[PDB]
Amino acid sequence: QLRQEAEQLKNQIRDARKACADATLSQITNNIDPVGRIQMRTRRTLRGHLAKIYAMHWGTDSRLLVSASQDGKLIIWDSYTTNKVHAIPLRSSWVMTCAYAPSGNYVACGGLDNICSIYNLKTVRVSRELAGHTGYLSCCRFLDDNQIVTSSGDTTCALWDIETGQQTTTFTGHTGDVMSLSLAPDTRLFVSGACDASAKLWDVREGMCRQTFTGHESDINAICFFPNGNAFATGSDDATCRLFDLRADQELMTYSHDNIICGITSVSFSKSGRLLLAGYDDFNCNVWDALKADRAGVLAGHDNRVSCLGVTDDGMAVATGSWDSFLKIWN
Amino acid sequence: QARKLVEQLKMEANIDRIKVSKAAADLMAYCEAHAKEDPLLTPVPASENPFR
Amino acid sequence: EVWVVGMGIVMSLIVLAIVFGNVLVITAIAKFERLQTVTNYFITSLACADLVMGLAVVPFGAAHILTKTWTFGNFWCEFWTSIDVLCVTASIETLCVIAVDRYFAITSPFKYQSLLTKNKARVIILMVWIVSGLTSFLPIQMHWYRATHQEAINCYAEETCCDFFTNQAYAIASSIVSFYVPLVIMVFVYSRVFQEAKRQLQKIDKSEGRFHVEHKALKTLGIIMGTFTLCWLPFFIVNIVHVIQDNLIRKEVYILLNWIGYVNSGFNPLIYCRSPDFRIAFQELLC
Amino acid sequence: QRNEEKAQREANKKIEKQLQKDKQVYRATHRLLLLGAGESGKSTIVKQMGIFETKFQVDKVNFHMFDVGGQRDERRKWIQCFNDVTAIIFVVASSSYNMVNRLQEALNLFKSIWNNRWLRTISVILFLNKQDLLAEKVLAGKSKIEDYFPEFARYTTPEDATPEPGEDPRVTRAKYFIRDEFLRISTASGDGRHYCYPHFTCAVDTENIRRVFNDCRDIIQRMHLRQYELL
Ligand SMILES: CN[C@@H]1CCc2c(ccc(O)c2O)[C@H]1O
Repeated sequence: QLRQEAEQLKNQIRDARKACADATLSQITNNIDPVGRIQMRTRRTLRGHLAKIYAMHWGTDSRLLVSASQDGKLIIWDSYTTNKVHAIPLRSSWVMTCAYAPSGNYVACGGLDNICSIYNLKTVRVSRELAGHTGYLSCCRFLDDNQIVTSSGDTTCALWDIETGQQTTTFTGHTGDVMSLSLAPDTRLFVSGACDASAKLWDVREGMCRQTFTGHESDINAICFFPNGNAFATGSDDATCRLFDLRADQELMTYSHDNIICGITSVSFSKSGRLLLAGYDDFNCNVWDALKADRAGVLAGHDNRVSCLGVTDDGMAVATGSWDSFLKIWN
Repeated sequence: QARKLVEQLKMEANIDRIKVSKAAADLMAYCEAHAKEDPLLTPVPASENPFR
Repeated sequence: EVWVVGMGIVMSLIVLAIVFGNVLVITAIAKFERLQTVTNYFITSLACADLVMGLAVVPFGAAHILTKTWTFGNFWCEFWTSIDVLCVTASIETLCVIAVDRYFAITSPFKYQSLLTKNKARVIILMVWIVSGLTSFLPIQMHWYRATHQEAINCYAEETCCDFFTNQAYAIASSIVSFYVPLVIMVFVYSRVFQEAKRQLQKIDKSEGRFHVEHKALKTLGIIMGTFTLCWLPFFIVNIVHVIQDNLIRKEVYILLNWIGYVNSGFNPLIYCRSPDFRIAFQELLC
Repeated sequence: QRNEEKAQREANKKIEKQLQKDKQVYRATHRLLLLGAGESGKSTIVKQMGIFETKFQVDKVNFHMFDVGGQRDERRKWIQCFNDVTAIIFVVASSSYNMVNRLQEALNLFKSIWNNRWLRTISVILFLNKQDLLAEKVLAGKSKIEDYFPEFARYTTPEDATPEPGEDPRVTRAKYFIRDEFLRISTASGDGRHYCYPHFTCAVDTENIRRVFNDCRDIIQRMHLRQYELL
């Protein structure tokens, strides 16, 4: 019935992508000089978390960051003076995500409990308990002071309205368990990597998926747009990181090595997009040169697997939050 | 439920694409243009470094 | 002389081994945050005691033995003796504290987290060091350990000869505080630990007998207690005896057994720092 | 000026004091994961003693059990969140060997949990619930265990066992085979880091809390005895 039509459409899409794949990113960037070796040292170590950490998010100003740990505590640090500005308790100990609003006044927090919690920093109580998801909530990001997009265990990603506490729109049509998402710099598009090999692209205003990418061969644990907003890199469990492109749907470059076999938990880009910092299960991060797919450095010093990663808006510092209860800010 | 899947595939298949050469050129040009303002690409002076 | 040089080489090797092992374990504990644990504070207290031993008393004692005379002042003789007693007492008491910590962790697992904390571990180490100081410095610097017989008073008057002469009361009290009481505590706690290990092995054999699922426990307890006992018990028995009997023990035998006790400081990191975490830390630091 | 720095230092000190106060409680409590198949007796066990949290205290020890309903799926990506729990309580209905096999699905789930990379140290407490229904099924000739499980024909009762004061030999063989399948799965991939504690429980028992307490005590004792080169 419709299966033949679906197969024909998939074949047509593959043929079109192959037709648009005349060259390769490696060939064009071959003539460029290598980035060289980058050495990073732990400028600041943040301590005070009782157990493992799953998420962190930098503020609009690079001073403040919020980290989520399974302690039931949501601590907001001051990166410059390594001081704990706030330590928010949690109703549920199990937490898998956190977010720091661009306004700097709101913080999101969700975990195995389907509810997403929004906290008011300037007033520290739960402003709204966004409910309506079915599976475990995976990621949160703030479109604005009033709109937040969440991705949960079920196949659906939802866009919420904080003032009304209701799902303005729901992005469905996926197969696996959605794990991570990243917003565009213009806050008009976002993507979502999941346990399914696909990593779809969604339109916030229309609410319908636009493009899908299936380069990977395993579950996707992390995703992040290029600073240009025209590309993104996904971290899978196949020990590979791939750079996709929105204009040309086919995957451009792949980041992998024979020595590493562990999966990727968190990825992030540098301010210029040259370095693709990626967290691994080998208790250390790897700095990948985006244009050449050649490793540029190693971020070692974590006693357990790295589960969080972020680069400041100014691009000055990079912080990794591992299952080791200690944050580590590099430079 | 296959009707929704085939409709979505048809909707997303009819989009305009550019060659990988153009996208790679744009990415390389952006990386080269914004390379100076990257504090991680090249170490910043200790005076300009906040964490130090 | 050929014989004199050989003893010098052996004592230099002993000093090097003690210093190297102790600095290795101390820097492994200090540098790495994953190696900082409530038991590791006792481990590093023992390591510090052994390090100050191997830095202060082993080399000066070696020079005293080789030269057959004390070139330093009488105050320096008293200071060296006090540091020797302090190091021995601190090391043995810290070993006993480690044994007690293991006993509490195994026998009472639910309450083990409550009894010992990071703040509560500091007090125990401070208590051990204060006890060792009160045992060593007070009866020596205040001149309470001085014997009364003619040889002792003649040796003490001379500033060039530095030998140990002690009273009945101080020798007995120092031995009881340093070795015999910790020996009894170790024996009790390790017997309880062995009983618990054998009981758990019996339970495992009951649950998974047909499937393939106490040699190891016996080997570990032997390497932990036999090395500690064989190093120090022979010294302390003659330490009691030469005071009980004025002619039973010769000075050469006394010093030989004292140095056999000394080498336990070097042997300690081998016995106690053998977990895979310590192995990885040592491999990273040395290479 | 320095007023902001002083205020930030005071706030940090207050937060650190509160964190230590909460850390005392956190280290004084034990977290357990109740993970079993549906209708297998999880509700009965919860009643006896998105996410359901049940806290019970025995012998002045705080136990915090967590049962997750979630979405019925085999991926179980959330299972990595429970890599630091004291134990995993597995409740399985041993009387469902013939129903649709449910017992084979439970065995597959137990094998998946046992061999999980993150759960390479967490011991599993196994509850073989619905014992009375299994006895009733075994006594009746309607269903034969050997038909559903071919290995039952060659199976023989253990030479050393603990039969009940009033128990039939046939139901004894059935119960011991059901236990032995899980025990074999546990032993094949075991490395001494984590063990499996099987228990023949019933809906009418009242000491299951004592059994869980004893199993947790044994788990922590064995962990401590293995940290040092003992056991
Ligand atoms: C000079 N050598 C001293 C003399 C007596 C003595 C030692 C060690 C521990 C003690 O408790 C002692 O009483 C020996 O190391």
